[PDB]
Amino acid sequence: RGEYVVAKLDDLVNWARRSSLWPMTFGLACCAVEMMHMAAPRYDMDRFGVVFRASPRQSDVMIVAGTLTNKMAPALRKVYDQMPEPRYVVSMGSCANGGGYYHYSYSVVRGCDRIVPVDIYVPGCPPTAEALLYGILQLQRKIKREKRLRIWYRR
Amino acid sequence: MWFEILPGIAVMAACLFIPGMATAHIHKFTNGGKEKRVAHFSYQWNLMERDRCISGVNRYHVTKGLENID
Amino acid sequence: MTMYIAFILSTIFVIGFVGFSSKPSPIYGGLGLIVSGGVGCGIVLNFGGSFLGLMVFLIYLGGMLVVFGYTTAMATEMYPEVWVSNKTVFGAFVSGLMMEFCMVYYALKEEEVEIIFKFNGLGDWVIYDTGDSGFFSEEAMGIAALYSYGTWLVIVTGWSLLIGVVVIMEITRGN
Amino acid sequence: MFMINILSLIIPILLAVAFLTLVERKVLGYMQLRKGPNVVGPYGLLQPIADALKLVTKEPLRPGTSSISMFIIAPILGLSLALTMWVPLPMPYPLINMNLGVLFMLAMSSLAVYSILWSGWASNSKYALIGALRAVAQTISYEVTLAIILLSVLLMNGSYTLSTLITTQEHIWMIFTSWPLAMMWFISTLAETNRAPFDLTEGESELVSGFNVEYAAGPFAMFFMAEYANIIMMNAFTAILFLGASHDPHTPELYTINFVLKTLALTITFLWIRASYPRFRYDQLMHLLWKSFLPLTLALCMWHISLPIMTASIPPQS
Amino acid sequence: MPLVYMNIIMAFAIALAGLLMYRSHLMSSLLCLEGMMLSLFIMSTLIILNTHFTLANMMPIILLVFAACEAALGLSLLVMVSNTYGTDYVQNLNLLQC
Amino acid sequence: AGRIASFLKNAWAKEPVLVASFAIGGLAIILPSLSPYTNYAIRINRATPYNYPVPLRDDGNMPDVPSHPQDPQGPSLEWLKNL
Amino acid sequence: MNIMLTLLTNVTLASLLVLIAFWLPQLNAYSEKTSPYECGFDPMGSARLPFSMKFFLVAITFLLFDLEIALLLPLPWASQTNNLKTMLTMALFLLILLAASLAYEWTQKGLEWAE
Amino acid sequence: TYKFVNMREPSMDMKSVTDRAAQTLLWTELVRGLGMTLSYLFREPATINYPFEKGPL
Ligand SMILES: COC1=C(OC)C(=O)C(C/C=C(\C)CC/C=C(\C)CC/C=C(/C)CC/C=C(/C)CC/C=C(\C)CC/C=C(\C)CC/C=C(\C)CC/C=C(\C)CC/C=C(\C)CCC=C(C)C)=C(C)C1=O
Ligand code: SF4
Repeated sequence: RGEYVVAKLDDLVNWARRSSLWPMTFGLACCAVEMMHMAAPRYDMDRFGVVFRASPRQSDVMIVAGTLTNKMAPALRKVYDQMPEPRYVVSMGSCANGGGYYHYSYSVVRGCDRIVPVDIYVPGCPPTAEALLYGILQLQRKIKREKRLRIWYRR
Repeated sequence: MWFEILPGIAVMAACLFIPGMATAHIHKFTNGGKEKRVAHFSYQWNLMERDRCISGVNRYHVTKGLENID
Repeated sequence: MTMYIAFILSTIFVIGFVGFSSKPSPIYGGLGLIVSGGVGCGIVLNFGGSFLGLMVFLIYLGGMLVVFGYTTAMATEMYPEVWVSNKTVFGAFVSGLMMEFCMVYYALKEEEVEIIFKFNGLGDWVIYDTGDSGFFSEEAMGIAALYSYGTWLVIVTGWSLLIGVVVIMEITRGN
Repeated sequence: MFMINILSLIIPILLAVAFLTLVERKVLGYMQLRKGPNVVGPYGLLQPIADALKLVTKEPLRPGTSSISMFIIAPILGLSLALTMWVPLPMPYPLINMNLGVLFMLAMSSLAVYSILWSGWASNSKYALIGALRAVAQTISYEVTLAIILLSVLLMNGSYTLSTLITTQEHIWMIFTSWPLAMMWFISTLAETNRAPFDLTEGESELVSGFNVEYAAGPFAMFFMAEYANIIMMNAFTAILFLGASHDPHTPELYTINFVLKTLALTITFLWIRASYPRFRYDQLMHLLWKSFLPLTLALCMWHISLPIMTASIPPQS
Repeated sequence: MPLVYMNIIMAFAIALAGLLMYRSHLMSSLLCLEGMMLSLFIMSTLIILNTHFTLANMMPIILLVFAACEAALGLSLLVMVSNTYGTDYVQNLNLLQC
Repeated sequence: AGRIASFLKNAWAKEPVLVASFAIGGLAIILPSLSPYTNYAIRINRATPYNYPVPLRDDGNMPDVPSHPQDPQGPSLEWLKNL
Repeated sequence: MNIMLTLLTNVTLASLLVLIAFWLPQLNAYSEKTSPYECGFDPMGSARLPFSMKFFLVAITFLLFDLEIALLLPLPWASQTNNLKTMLTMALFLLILLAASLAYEWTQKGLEWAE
Repeated sequence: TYKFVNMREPSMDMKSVTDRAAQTLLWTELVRGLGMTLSYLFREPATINYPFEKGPL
């Protein structure tokens, strides 16, 4: 059946996507320190296929770790627009989610959402390195439930 | 532990083993068992060409011993 | 089709020769030389010159590398040219391709070309000679005799290249 | 039976680099107390396939300021050069019995650098041109030592034929007669392939990219697979040239097993040094070769021209 | 005198023509200069190999030894003309008209 | 002695590579004249028969030239076997 | 034959991988995804203006030194001669001038990289 | 109470200079760095199997 063939093919692509996420570190504030602890051998982010890779031309997901200051807000959008785009954005910490501690400041945007679309939200201040691992695991589940080929077959 | 590293080597070592075995066996298969004659100099090539003419079947590796003459 | 690769290889040599002689941007000129240089190595290899073929391959590649390594260093144009770019380079280019393609047509259709010298099309496989080479390649022993029969050439070449490093620093030093 | 032979080389080669990326992280992790990929398949035995399949399905894009033609051909240059270079390697019997196999590999390996800056120049990026200009003078200066080291060692061969190394080091490993040249040969191989005492070509710490600046799924995969293939060979070339092995003419499989083992051990050392040393600054890596490697290089050369003459051990030319 | 001789002789002519028509670049000019060297090296190699002039097989080598020696001289001269005048188009060095 | 020994020791400390390279470079030139096997290397190269030993017509009065390859007279290279 | 077939197969294999590289992954691109990468903020306008490096002197001596290695390449077949004394003297002679050129290049600033 | 971290002057005797020269040519501190990376390779990785092995709180 055509639907079955597109079903297996979609799963193959989705497996290839979720099993290789290459974060482009936007290390901004104390949320970045905890994320490096995820890369530390205690949790070993690398072991899940997900390994840190620079050059957003060669990265799949953004991990917004820290406050997003209005001065650098154009930089966040520019590095987001340059990713080969099967692409997702992970927001770490209360500050990146909706402003957090500095929600009422004059120079902190109330959440990274106002600049970029945001996938799974990671709450914390900072979210423990284990909590982020759960977040990345959630994105892998979200990638697993992608029906890109099924929608194309039913267009 | 470190022994978990070995599966990474094994699937590579076998893969790297194939070109050595394939080339060695293909030469033997395509030359009737004997290794492919190497001609680094014109004199070696002259022997090979005379082998092709003498064999009759236009095969250099097909060799005729004493029984060809009588 | 495998009749004789000498003309086919030499043709790409000329077309590559046409390229950088049309004055592109210098970096694209390096590519035009390299294809001619690489296929030129192929021509000499086909003629038995195995060592000399790879010899011009290794030296030139290093030679032209520092060539277009220099062009991007201080000879680059803020808006570089290309094979199409300006009509002058476009005109200089297409002139070369139509020229050579005319001569080969003039070459392969009567086989009695008489431009400057005489050129008759009968096959470069013909000029080969029948005979063995013993257990040594003739070219390798010829260039090996440089240290036995060419002690005079070694002296003048070695001294000139040593002077070559002196001039290069002396010219480039300045002030 | 030649297309089968060629495809019995291309597929194993691309699969060798394929799982070298797995034995990289799984070795790098274990040396930094991590565990490496062990999720995708058992012990990570499927991670590179997951990596590769993603890197041929995620959106590729040429830079807006790129030069399309040179941008596309550079991955062609890198991959074809890497594959074509394995051709004269004398695993028992070489695939192509070149009379001048050594000179061939020197010439094409000197060509694998046209890919790196044609990619850099066409990308029209500030980090691209910097990385391109870093790499070219890096390789060619390291190439002068590469040529002389090969010549000095091969003076005991009597020829440039790769097959004769089997005969040359039949009883004694070549390293025991040229170990001083072996050290600089290994360092230069670390430098031509841009591993990480001198990975400044990538320069991720200071140049973020440079192997592949805006290069994406396909072209990034090539420029990776074109340099990891060089990693395996430059140790296979080191293995064949210095650490010979017994070769029974009737059972070549023993030599292939031994030859593969030496390449595997050498490749691990390439990964081993990669996570044990800092990054050489540009002037340092140039100073190391032009001011310390070359003086020893020429001196040991003169030794190896004279050595066969004083000991009456001129090797046979044939 | 087969057609391969025509190809490289006619090639050298375009190297001569290419050099003698400086359009806007010293670097591209030097390219045509080293271009000439290919045809001379290639033709010379074909000659002494065809004729089995074994002792003369060194001549293409000595050509190359003195080949890059000029090539180095050209770029070194190109270094200063571009350094102190900015670019390498051969038109801005006409101060010696008087 | 004092001037030379101080210089060699000082160079052995600051620039070990240069004093090293100048050593092997120095030895690479002066032993080959001293060593006695250089003449053997010439003899081995001379004794190698790349070309045919073209026969020379026997008009008599050539006692030293052999008539058969197994004849005792002629250049014998049994020294190669011993060496 | 054998060498050209191998050369052909490699370039077809490489080109096919490019073709599936740029066509199998479909594209949803715009003018901001094609912008040159400059670690975030806007580039000031560069990557084609004269970027003058400093190792030009040693870059060009490599070309001179690469010619030395071309001259001394035929050494393996040079040892198979009947006059090694002349061959040894000349072979060391080229090495000496190669060492001499490097030494004189060294002493006069030379390998030092301009500031 | 202060301590001078880097005020070590190497000895100039014939023994010490050779060891430094031996260290230079025959790369030793580089081998010591290599030799210790091998030591960590054979050790016990500290990775915890998330989410089957959650961290200690
Ligand atoms: C600073 O330092 C740095 C480095 O290091 C010094 C680095 O390393 C790295 C790299 C980073 C890391 C290692 C970190 C982790 C990242 C990764 C692991 C990235 C992984 C990247 C990959 C590319 C994945 C690689 C993995 C795999 C599994 C690749 C697998 C390969 C394949 C799927 C393809 C294999 C080949 C195939 C299938 C070939 C098939 C061929 C055929 C069918 C035949 C083709 C040929 C023919 C038919 C010929 C006949 C045809 C003819 C004649 C046609 C004729 C036509 C005419 C017109 C005439 C970085 C960034 C770095 O910063
Ligand atoms: S959410 Fe908390 S830990 Fe994260 S950046 Fe803001 S203040 Fe720092």
